[PDB]
Amino acid sequence: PDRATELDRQLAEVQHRVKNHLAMIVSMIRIQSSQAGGVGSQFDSLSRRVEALQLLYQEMDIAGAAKATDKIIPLGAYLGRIASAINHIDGRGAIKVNVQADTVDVPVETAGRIGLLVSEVLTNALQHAFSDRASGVVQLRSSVMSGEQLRVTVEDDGRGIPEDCDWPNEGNLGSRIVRQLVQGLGAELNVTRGGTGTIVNIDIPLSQQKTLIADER
Ligand SMILES: Nc1ncnc2c1ncn2[C@@H]1O[C@H](COP(=O)(O)OP(=O)(O)NP(=O)(O)O)[C@@H](O)[C@H]1O
Ligand SMILES: [Mg+2]
Repeated sequence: PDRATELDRQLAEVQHRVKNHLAMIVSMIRIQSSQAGGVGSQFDSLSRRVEALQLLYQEMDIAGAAKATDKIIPLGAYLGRIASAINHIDGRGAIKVNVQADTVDVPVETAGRIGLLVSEVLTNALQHAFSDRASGVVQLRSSVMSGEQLRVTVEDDGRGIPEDCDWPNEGNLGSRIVRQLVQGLGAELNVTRGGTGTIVNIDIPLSQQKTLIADER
């Protein structure tokens, strides 16, 4: 409310370095922020999505300018700060959140897509997986494998995604975000259900990111 124009300036700087669905997504977030004008943003996932984009802006600011295809964003650092914010706000006693992120530099567009992705899925774990549970575990992993394949995992031991619900093909706004960003990353998403929990795995080709980013231009 005192940072409205500054927040908007940051989200615009992000917006003007990205494209396609991602750029659109940032555009929406910018508008919705101003409408509430604060705060205004905390009662739903808006605050969370703003924070993912601000944390990304901070990484860009530190990294300086470079070609859209240049690997300049430290993903592990960025995902760690997303995860920390989420467990701090949306966490709860008796719920353990482990975080294991590899050191890897990626392009801005790649980071933004993955960051929002992790925000969506991880929030989902803490918000939904433990409704009726007294204790739980969430694990976030980000592992570089062979052939520049990055695997991002979010694991619950909680309640499980309802069977009728075929997330992320079905769901609320979060599910639509996830499907778009996965597509923009050239990635593959998979989900595993049950009362033993929800396991989400996104396989991302970091080798193909340069190609994706330049095709958008
Ligand atoms: N880890 C999980 N464990 C249990 N249920 C889940 C989990 N993730 C998602 N769900 C369920 O799937 C639904 C769809 O989630 P989603 O598409 O992200 O929308 P949402 O989280 O409800 N609202 P939004 O803030 O926009 O994401 C949720 O409402 C939950 O009922
Ligand atoms: Mg959600």
